[PDB]
Amino acid sequence: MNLKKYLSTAPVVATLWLFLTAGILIELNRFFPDSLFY
Amino acid sequence: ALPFLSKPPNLSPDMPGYRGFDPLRFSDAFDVNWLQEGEIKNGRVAMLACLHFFVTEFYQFPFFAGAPKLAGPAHDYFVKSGAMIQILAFIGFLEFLLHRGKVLYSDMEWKGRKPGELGFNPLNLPNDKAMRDREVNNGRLAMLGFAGIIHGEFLNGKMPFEQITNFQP
Amino acid sequence: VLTPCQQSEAFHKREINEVRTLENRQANYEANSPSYLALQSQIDQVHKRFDKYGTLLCGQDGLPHLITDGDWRHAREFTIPALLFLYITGWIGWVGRSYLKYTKETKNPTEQEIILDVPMALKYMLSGFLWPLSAWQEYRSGQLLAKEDEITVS
Amino acid sequence: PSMPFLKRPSKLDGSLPGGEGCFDPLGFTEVFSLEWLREAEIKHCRVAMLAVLGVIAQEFGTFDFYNAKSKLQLSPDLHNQFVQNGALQQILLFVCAWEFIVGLPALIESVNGNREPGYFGFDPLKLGGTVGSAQWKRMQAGELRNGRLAMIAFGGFFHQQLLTKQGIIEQLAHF
Amino acid sequence: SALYTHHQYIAGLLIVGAFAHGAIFFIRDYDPEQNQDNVLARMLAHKEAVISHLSWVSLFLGFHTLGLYVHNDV
Amino acid sequence: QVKVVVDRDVVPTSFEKWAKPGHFSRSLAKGPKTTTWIWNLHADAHDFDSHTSSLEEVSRKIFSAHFGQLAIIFIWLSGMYFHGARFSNYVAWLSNPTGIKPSAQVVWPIVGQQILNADVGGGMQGIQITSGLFQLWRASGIVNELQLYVTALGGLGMAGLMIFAGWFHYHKAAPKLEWFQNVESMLNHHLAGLLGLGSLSWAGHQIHVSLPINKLLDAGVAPSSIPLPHEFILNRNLMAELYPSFQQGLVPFFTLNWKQYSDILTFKGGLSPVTGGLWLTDVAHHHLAIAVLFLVAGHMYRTNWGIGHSIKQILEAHKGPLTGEGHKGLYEILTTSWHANLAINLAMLGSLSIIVAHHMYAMPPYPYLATDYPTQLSLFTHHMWIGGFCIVGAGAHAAIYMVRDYSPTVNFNNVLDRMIRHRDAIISHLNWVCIFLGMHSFGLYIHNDTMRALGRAQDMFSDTAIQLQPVFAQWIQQIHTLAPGNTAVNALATASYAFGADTVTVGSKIAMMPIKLGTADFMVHHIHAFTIHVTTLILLKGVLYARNSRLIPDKANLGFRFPCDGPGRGGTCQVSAWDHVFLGLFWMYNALSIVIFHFSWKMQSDVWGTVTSNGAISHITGGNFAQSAITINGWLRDFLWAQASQVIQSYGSSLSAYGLMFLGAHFVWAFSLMFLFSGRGYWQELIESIVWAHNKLKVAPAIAPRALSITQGRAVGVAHYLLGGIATTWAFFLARIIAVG
Ligand code: CLA
Ligand code: CLA
Ligand code: CLA
Ligand code: CLA
Ligand SMILES: CC1=C(/C=C/C(C)=C/C=C/C(C)=C/C=C/C=C(C)/C=C/C=C(C)/C=C/C2=C[C@H](C)[C@H](O)CC2(C)C)C(C)(C)C[C@@H](O)C1
Ligand SMILES: CC1=C(/C=C/C(C)=C/C=C/C(C)=C/C=C/C=C(C)/C=C/C=C(C)/C=C/C2=C(C)CCCC2(C)C)C(C)(C)CCC1
Ligand SMILES: CC1=C(C/C=C(\C)CCC[C@H](C)CCC[C@H](C)CCCC(C)C)C(=O)c2ccccc2C1=O
Repeated sequence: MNLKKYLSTAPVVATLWLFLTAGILIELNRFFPDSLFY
Repeated sequence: ALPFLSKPPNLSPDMPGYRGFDPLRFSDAFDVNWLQEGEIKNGRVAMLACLHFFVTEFYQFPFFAGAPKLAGPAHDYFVKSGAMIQILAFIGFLEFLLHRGKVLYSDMEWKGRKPGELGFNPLNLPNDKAMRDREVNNGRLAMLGFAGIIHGEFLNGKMPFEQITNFQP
Repeated sequence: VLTPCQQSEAFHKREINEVRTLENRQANYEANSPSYLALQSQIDQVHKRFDKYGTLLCGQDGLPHLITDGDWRHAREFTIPALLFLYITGWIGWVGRSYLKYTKETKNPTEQEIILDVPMALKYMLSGFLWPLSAWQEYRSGQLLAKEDEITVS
Repeated sequence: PSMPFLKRPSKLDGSLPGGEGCFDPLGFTEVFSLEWLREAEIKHCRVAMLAVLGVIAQEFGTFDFYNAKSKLQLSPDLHNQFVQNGALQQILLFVCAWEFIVGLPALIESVNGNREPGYFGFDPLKLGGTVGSAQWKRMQAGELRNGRLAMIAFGGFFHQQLLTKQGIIEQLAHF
Repeated sequence: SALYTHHQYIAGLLIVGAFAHGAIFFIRDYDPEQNQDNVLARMLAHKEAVISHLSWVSLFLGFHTLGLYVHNDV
Repeated sequence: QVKVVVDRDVVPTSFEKWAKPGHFSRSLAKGPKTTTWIWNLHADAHDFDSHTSSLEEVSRKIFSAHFGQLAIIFIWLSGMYFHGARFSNYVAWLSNPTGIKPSAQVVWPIVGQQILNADVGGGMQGIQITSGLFQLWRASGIVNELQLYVTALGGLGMAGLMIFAGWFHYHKAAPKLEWFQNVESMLNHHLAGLLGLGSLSWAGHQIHVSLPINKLLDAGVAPSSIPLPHEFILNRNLMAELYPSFQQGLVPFFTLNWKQYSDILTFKGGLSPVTGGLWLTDVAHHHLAIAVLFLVAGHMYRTNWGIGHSIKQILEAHKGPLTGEGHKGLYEILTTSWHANLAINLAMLGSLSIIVAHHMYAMPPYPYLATDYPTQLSLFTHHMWIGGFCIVGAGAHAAIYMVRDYSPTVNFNNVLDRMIRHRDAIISHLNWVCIFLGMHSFGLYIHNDTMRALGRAQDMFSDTAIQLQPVFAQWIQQIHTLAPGNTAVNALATASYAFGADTVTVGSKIAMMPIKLGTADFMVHHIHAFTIHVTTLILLKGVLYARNSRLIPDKANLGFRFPCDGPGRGGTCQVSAWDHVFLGLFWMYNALSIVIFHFSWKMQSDVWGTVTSNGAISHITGGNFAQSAITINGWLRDFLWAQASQVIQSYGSSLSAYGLMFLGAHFVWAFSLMFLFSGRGYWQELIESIVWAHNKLKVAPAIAPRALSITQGRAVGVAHYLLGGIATTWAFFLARIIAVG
């Protein structure tokens, strides 16, 4: 019940989100490596 | 509906398409009416999209394409051919008139009891009855098998329609 | 002088140098080694890496330079990721502004920035997509800016 | 004591389906809150019954088209004949649906204490699917005991390898 | 190579003198009643926008030199 | 008396208080009206002696937090055994250790960073280990990957026992204070149970695992014909061939015919010239000596049976006349406050870690450890820096005891506060010793610097010039040359080859060479005496002036982390007992930076390197110390400039990550300085001038954006000065010696 309220705090959301955008960049740089165009 | 007592979320049972199913409680925190309108709109545009993957037969090839039943880089074929930007313009010219508030969670246009805009119904034999209840399933099945077409283009890659008779890997 | 990059000679010398120099590590392993397969995929990631720079401008160094004039012959270098990037941080800036002008009027605004209302947070996270004509329609409404806020002496 | 054992009279349990008694000799139900352990017991017993019927039913010799088994363990031939078909990946992935989709909030019903932590509904039976008092408890004890004997009996069905290296049918053809 | 570096370090010293005596002017020498809503009093009015935008361009160049040198160096 | 009194079901284990950040402090659960609430959320997160004065609740919190620390350590060691199992070339390294460079971590193939995968042999590449785990495992006798997977699995199992342990000891069985202040039993079980049975059972491992296995590897057998360690205990016939003393069983042990165990256990010393490490016969015999000697040592504390001491009747009997009261009071000091115990245990733990560093360069205890020099280097270096920081924590937590938990009633005329009665005479003579050693440790370098710069090299302090041959170190070093025949009578070789006989060459690589100490090494030792006395000056000034200085006569009222008092007294910035710890961290970086720069350059000139035929000698720098350590141009040229050549030219190669951890660690170093020099009275209204630019656009943050506080704003300057400055030397060291060793 209050566990999601812990998962709504500043650092936990910042790691579940920057982990996600970091995953967007790392998974988007294995699939499309050396992207200097566009 | 879902048997292990996990079913009193933020949702409502009289909502159309209801069969009592939110295990991961996405109805919490995500504006159940907006999730409903996203389900309806995803079902209708996936419905038309798998209707394109149904009417990929020889009919209606008017002078521009000449590439029958490709389903993969046909998207790239009309990125190359142009006028795919233009259909974003036309759809934009629809979505000025359709929703009229057009912002995703900020200021959802909830006025007319149903996620359906302006009453696009020129035939108008049914109104917003329990036909709504049988629209959503005809979207939901139109979602999943739509994926089942494109994944048939992904790893099978053979043909959309030519899995059904006796054709198995 | 900005030569077109596909025919610069010293550029192709960097091709020979990195393929062959990376191939000097390939002279250690057998044909079925996973390391050797990784250097097969790596040599693929060098020839593709250099053939996909065919429309840049590598000058006298053989190193692909850029252009930031918006010449429209080099718009794919800078101005297209410029518009793309300003869209992404106009998204982020608009989401942050809309979320703060939500939680400025709540019960406990101090608690709202520690513990994000993931309901209303992931409301605005997505809802800030059409921020050019949402900031342009809030700016005409006299709501984007402010007036008579805090200041020091004079 | 309440246990039919040495001594620990009703440490925390005593009304659970132990028809022969509540066993509990070691301090787990001392501090583990017992609902977690009950969901784990029932889930392990279901999957172990599936395991032992898997081993026996495969040892009755059935393949669509594969190699000779000679075993239902020892990963390359059996298991990585199946993985290199690209085949077990989905039979893991649908269970990766099942546990995260209908087992995780089910486990949240095993958080609050409002479940009777087995109970994924699921009685497709007429004349014998009693959800009430008698047959639910005395049949849930049947799932429980046959699942426990499935756990140990699957333990022996794994561990007959060193002096055997053969099938368990071939173990029945040996003494 | 010594004359250039000489006049550049002396150049920076004398700019920093110009601003240091700028702050001495605004403390021990400034009268905003003879400078009633003057150009100087206007400067002290919008000094918040001045410092916010200097901090903006300095932040932008500091993420776009150091970003590109650490990019090129990685 | 002694008994176990434990509260059960103390704290509920709900997630409810996770939703209240800052639940723990009643001074902090107000909610953030400023951003300084954020950072004070973390600096007060382990002020366990500042949540509530009730020592029971504090002591439950800490003793349960220890299991969290051991949980992270078992996750870490299980990580090392699994990275040794799955990812490493350890099975390939075990074939030929002198050729294959050790590597575990195999970098994921994304853009470029696959070039960090160094082709270290073993048919598999990856970034090279310098932690020396493989040398610990060959000494352990780990043969194939299965024991690394199993020991990693047991590492996770012990990590689960520590998580469930600390959970079990804060919440649903947590002890009373009467359990905690049972210190005769705590020593009585750590001296005997932890350390005693640890060394005894480890002697069991070394005798029944490592001695047969590292006899078979000393013979050169590949790890396939080696049987399991396991398979040596099922029958003695696999060990009676290796050591015939196993045939007699334990009968010569219980008949005290311990001459018969000369095969298993001996006193040789030196180094095994095949493996380059210690003789594991000596090491197993050694752990039996710690075993019997610590198990004897445990039983000096009376607990229940009226047999043994108490600490009280020991300390009260040392009532010497120059102290007057004697140690009357310290058993009430050290059994009520935890910061005092943390000061002692951190001081002795850190100094033990330095002792660990020295005893690992000069007596390399693992096989093939001194043949791969980076693992030889960095295991010296790393145990220096935790060997350093843990001393400053002493100077922290001896200060905190003087601020928080000091009490003049219990502490009246004893050995403690009679120091504080003459703390001016303490700090004044530390002050004199610091200036005397500074002149006579660094003025010699300015002197030889000028005399070499003025051309008059006859007037230097070189070998050829005015010599300053360290008389005492050469003399007692010669006593250690004359050890194994004269005084260590039953020895065979010396205590080390850093003292005595000819060097040890293992695979054309120099294990240990007799270190000569002449007239440059002298002056570096007076550096070390100097920069040890300065940190002792700051960290005794931070404890004796922790509470009531003659400048500020109430620091106990102000606290420990107060920044200052104000501009009065002409300014009292940076005056607290915390601030001396702030300075002791910089001088820690100094003192250990020149300890390791003394190490990594004298042992590239006088020990390490390779050998050729006919016993010829070739160091890495080639004897370039005693002619060049005497100046600073020789120091900065010949070491910090010349040894950079294998760090700076590392781009395009596999060392290039160090070339990234060399530049960026300069960055962070200089990025520290912004926090050190400036202050929050600038940054606060620079920030508030930016808060104007947010109030204009209604992007005003609800948590009000203050600048950092003063003690934070300097603490972050230390914590970047040390990460930046330490990681420069880290990447410089490992980028230097991997390119050679
Ligand atoms: C709520 C999001 C938000 C928005 C819209 C802005 C907007 C602005 N900031 Mg900024 N800022 C933010 C957060 C934000 N800031 C945070 C969190 C910090 C602390 C790191 C700063 C620190 C900061 C400084 C120091 C300065 C600005 C300045 C500015 C202005 C110039 C644009 C610029 O360079 O940005 C600057 C951007 C950064 C420094 C980094 C980006 C900030 C974060 C990481 C991105 C936003 C994500 C945010 C956390 C999302 C929260 C909402 C979400 C959880 C729902 C502009 C009005 C400058 C100014 O006054 O110019 C007029 C200036 O000098 N900002
Ligand atoms: C290496 C040394 C160093 C660096 C990098 C800086 C950098 C900066 N100083 Mg500065 N300063 C320094 C030394 C340094 N200083 C010293 C010695 C002094 C004398 C005390 C000052 C005095 C000073 C003043 C008086 C002022 C500054 C200001 C600034 C900022 C200028 C705006 C800008 O370029 O933003 C660009 C930002 C950067 C260059 C930051 C670096 C980017 C980082 C490393 C990336 C983010 C973190 C990264 C992801 C790593 C994560 C860490 C990990 C633990 C997770 C910038 C942060 C001014 C300011 O606030 O401007 C707005 C200002 O008024 N400085
Ligand atoms: C002979 C028995 C014994 C042993 C082996 C230990 C061992 C230890 N104690 Mg300990 N202790 C003991 C008796 C013992 N204690 C008694 C009798 C008291 C009361 C006076 C205490 C009070 C005490 C305190 C207050 C603290 C410790 C701490 C520690 C740990 C130090 C960290 C370390 O060395 O890491 C090396 C780690 C290991 C060698 C792992 C050893 C773990 C195995 C499983 C042995 C543990 C035995 C355990 C006591 C059995 C519990 C019995 C229970 C089931 C009935 C270490 C695990 C400190 C700590 O970190 O807390 C955990 C700490 O703060 N002890
Ligand atoms: C390179 C920079 C530098 C230097 C030289 C010093 C030097 C010193 N610090 Mg120090 N310090 C420094 C940086 C430096 N610090 C930094 C960065 C910090 C930040 C944390 C500190 C923090 C610090 C603390 C906290 C303390 C010191 C103390 C001391 C003194 C120790 C006693 C000693 O060595 O006397 C010998 C002097 C020298 C070695 C300096 C060179 C003098 C030469 C050898 C002889 C004189 C030259 C010449 C003949 C002069 C006459 C000619 C001229 C008049 C024309 C010493 C003067 C301690 C102190 O004040 O009292 C002991 C003390 O408590 N320092
Ligand atoms: C129940 C559920 C479903 C059913 C789901 C499944 C199909 C139910 C079936 C469950 C079976 C799998 C239960 C398994 C029980 C345990 C097995 C039988 C173990 C047997 C081992 C015994 C024989 C001992 C074996 C010694 C093991 C030892 C190692 C030596 O080698 C010797 C040897 C072989 C004697 C429906 C759909 C059918 C109906 C629904 O209403 C609900
Ligand atoms: C190229 C060219 C050109 C251009 C140029 C220009 C013109 C430029 C501009 C620029 C400039 C010309 C600028 C200026 C600069 C200056 C400065 C540098 C200033 C600043 C100031 C100072 C530094 C100080 C300040 C102050 C204060 C603070 C206070 C009081 C006031 C005062 C002002 C004193 C021309 C046109 C000629 C022509 C052609 C060529
Ligand atoms: C720069 C500086 C500051 C300013 C430092 C600012 C206030 C902190 C900047 C770092 C914070 C953490 C940035 C906040 C970003 C948030 C984490 C949210 C961003 C989103 C993601 C990164 C999560 C001081 O407050 C200070 C105080 C005393 C002496 C010197 C100094 C000093 O030199």
